[PDB]
Amino acid sequence: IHIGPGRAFYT
Amino acid sequence: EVQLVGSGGGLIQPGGSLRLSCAASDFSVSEYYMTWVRQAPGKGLEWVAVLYKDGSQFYAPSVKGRFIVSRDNSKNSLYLQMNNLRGEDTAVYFCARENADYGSDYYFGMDVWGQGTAVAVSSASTKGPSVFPLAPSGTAALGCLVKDYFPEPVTVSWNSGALTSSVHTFPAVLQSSGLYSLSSVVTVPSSSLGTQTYICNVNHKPSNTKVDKKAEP
Amino acid sequence: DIVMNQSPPSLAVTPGEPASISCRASQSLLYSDGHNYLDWYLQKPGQAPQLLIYLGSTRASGVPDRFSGSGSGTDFTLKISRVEAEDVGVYYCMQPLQSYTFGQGTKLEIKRTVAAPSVFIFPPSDEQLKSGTASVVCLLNNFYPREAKVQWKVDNALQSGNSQESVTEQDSKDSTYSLSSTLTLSKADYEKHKVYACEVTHQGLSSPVTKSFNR
Repeated sequence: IHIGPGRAFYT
Repeated sequence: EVQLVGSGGGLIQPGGSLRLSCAASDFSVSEYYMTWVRQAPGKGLEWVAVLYKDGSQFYAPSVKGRFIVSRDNSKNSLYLQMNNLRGEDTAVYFCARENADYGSDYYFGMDVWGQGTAVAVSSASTKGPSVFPLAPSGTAALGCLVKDYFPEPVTVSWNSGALTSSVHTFPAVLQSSGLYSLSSVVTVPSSSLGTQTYICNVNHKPSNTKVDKKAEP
Repeated sequence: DIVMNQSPPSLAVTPGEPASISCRASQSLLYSDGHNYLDWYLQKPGQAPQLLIYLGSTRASGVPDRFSGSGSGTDFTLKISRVEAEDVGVYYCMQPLQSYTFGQGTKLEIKRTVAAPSVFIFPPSDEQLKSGTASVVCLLNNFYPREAKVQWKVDNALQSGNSQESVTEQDSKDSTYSLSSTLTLSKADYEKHKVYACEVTHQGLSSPVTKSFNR
């Protein structure tokens, strides 16, 4: 669900 | 009290590796997103690494594949394994608790930060400081001279933290010798001169030196 | 690759006056969740950053009323309604949306009346002379503004490239500065003379000031 660092990369 | 206290760090030769520690209080490091933010000398704030409760890890491009964020559920600690260190890495490292779970909607900023531990990448060996007294004679001033050390930082206090107000510890100055040097001063009443013990406690972490000097008239 | 641009780098404010720092993002820190993801942090000199405002506009637990964050989309503004002497430090803005990036920072300075330095001069310690070096140290304590001339004169004859200074950060109680200048000599040269003097010019002094001693 965490594709990267930051809020913008949460599915 | 809720806090982060970090440790480790110090002087470390280029290429070498080094582990920064950081331990929580009154909350679980396994139950929050955690971040490592550094700050190069004089320069500003740079994010370095994040470890999500939701298992995962991601790194700033500048370091990725050299640093590692681990936690320890039993030791309640956050760790930053730093491998193959370039001079570009020497800075002050802050671990911080990002009080947020993107799972739910909520977010509450970098809630808690650590005091910040210093890392110095360098070829050169350590050197601990000479401490010398700055001696006085309404009100008067006395102090300590902390000469010829490396690397920064060095921590100065008076009467083991007791004496704070009227105290001024100056920024270190770079000497022609490659070695840092600073002075720390206090202004006190000329009357308590003849009757009050003024000792300054100099502590230079990476050289394992630790000095308490009695400044007197 | 979100980039933040802070304005201005520095600004001086009198306590009571309002201040206002600006942050400008490369993209919109507005997320589809109906929120603005931008923070404001204070880094008081030699401390860890402390949170002021999260979610663009929400002040954290403990932060004083006087701090308020506004803005939306890509333009943002931290505002202190009434500055205090202790609001001095560096203010950074951070976005936690695409990676984690910070503004260049903004140095807030306090304005206050002229304050003249009280001056102290320190002859080298016997302890240090027994090591072949001699440091003559000069203190300028609690003055404003920050600029000050410190001129060393040995046997009334001034030096050059011989001393070096260091200045404290602005104090958070009385918004003052303090200053250390250090005349470094060989033990050799130090014995060759008898009167050492420290001559400071500063805005709060009508005429210059000297403190000196004898071997």
